Parts: sequence; structure tokens; C-alpha cells
Amino acid sequence: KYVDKIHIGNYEIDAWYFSPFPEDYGKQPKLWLCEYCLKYMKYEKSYRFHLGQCQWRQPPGKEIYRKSNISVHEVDGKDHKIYCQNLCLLAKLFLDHKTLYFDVEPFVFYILTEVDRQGAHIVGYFSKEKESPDGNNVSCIMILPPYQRRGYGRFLIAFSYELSKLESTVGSPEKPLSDLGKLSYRSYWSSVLLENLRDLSIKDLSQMTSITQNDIISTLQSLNMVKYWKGQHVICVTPKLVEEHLKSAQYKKPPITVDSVCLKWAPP
Ligand SMILES: Cc1cc(-n2cccn2)cc(C(=O)NNS(=O)(=O)c2ccccc2)c1F
Ligand code: NA
Ligand SMILES: [Zn+2]
Repeated sequence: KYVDKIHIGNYEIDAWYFSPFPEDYGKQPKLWLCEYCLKYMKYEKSYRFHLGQCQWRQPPGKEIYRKSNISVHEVDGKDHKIYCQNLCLLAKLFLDHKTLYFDVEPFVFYILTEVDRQGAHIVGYFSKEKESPDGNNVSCIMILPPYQRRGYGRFLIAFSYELSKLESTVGSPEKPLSDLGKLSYRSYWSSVLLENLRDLSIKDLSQMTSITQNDIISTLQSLNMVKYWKGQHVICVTPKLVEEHLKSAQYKKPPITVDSVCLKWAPP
């Protein structure tokens, strides 16, 4: 019997996939997580006791982003081993293709939190290899289900690439991307490419955004905005074909914007 339902903060959330919590925790009906330190418990009474004991009101690590009540925390797998393992155990409940939850030292995690008077509440996260050989600026990305399809996920993609802009490199998410993930990247890419051509070689669109050319190209093929000439992909679009696509219904909700002004990060 596996964990199938968590209680975290003020939400109960059904599980989507199997997550390797220790067998004693699995056999429980419900798992109870401190929304700040991510400690998981088997009983409401231990949960309730911890709630009055817990002194954490925010994630560990450094607050590298803060605009309004949106915040992002940098947490190093090496410096916060237990926390990051709980994080991956939580994320595995909603990621089919994540395979890594105890070997956290090679990774750095970026926690997205929403702040109120009581504290900074975890919305989602993405992981990132300290040293990625395949040039992957994202390993796993996860938005908690009650926060999905409301901007936070795209915000993390943007934030992932702004760190890519500060390291002077291009990066692509590791694969396979989940179903919600595939649709969120194509949408982000489309929106960033379209609003760069309303405002260029493919190699230029690749350095101005740190999007890999394959991701640029494949998105432009999805828009029918690229011609092929003797083995080469060429952007072909009129400013009108950028503007209809840009104002089509899909790009109408006001996103949460990464204001680089408010990003207190420096490359290693
Ligand atoms: C990468 C990613 C992953 C997950 N996820 C995976 C497992 C569990 N969750 C959820 C989201 C998401 O929340 N997408 N919706 S969105 O942020 O509002 C949004 C709006 C416009 C354009 C692009 C996105 C997401 F982006
Ligand atoms: Na649910
Ligand atoms: Zn705690």
C-alpha cells in the first residue's frame, strides 16, 4: 500500500504517482507534511504537535528573488540534505519520470513560495544540476496541483532561463517532460519568440533568450514560421503573422513576471 493523499499547509492533495517514502509511512492512509521544513509524519497528532514546535516560516537557503509576495529560495543539495530529499519525495508524488530523491548533493533547488502574514508558503520548485554536461538548465520542475495552471509554472521556466542569461549560456529542460510540462514549455517558448519578433537569425533569438536552437526551431515549426532551404532552417514571418498569433486567446492571462531588477543572483 502506497501513499495516496498528503496533507500539507491547508491543502489535502491526492497522489498521482508512487513516491518511495519509507514503507512504514506508505502504509498510512494520509501523510502529513510540515509546509516549511517538509518533515513528513504518519499521524495528525504528531503533525499538530510539530505545527506548534516548528520555527521555520520559510524555506532554507538564500532568498534570491523577491517582488511583492513572490519569492524564490536557493537551496543546495549538499548544505540541506534532509530537506531536499523530502522535497524530492514530495515532487515524486506528481512526477512520473523523476527517479532521484536521495542523491541530492549534485543538485541545487529553487523553491517558489507565496508569502502572507504567517509565512512563505511553498508553491513549487525546479531542480538543476550544479554541473550539467548535456546543458540542462532544469532537471525536474513541479508545481503543487492546487497551484497549477495559474502562472507559477511559467514563472519558473522564465526564472530558469534568466539564470541561463546570467551564466551566458543556453539551456533546455531535461526529458521526458510531463504532459503538463510539454504544454507549458511550448507556450512559454511561443510567447517569448513571438514577442521578440514583434520587437533576427535563429542564432540571435538563441542568445537573446538562452533557448536552445532546437527548442527555437521546433517551436517555430509548431507555429508554421520557418522555411527550409538546402538543409537550413530559416525564420519566415511577417509582422502581421506575429501579431495575430500574439493576440490569439491563448496569450490573454497576465503572467507573473520575472523582474530581473529583483534577482539577487550571481553565476558560480
Ligand atoms: C513546467 C510545469 C510543470 C507542472 N507540473 C508538473 C508536474 C506537476 N506540475 C505544472 C506547470 C504549470 O503550472 N503550468 N501552468 S502555468 O504555470 O500557469 C503556464 C501558463 C502559461 C504558459 C505556461 C505555463 C508547469 F508549467
Ligand atoms: Na487533489
Ligand atoms: Zn517543520
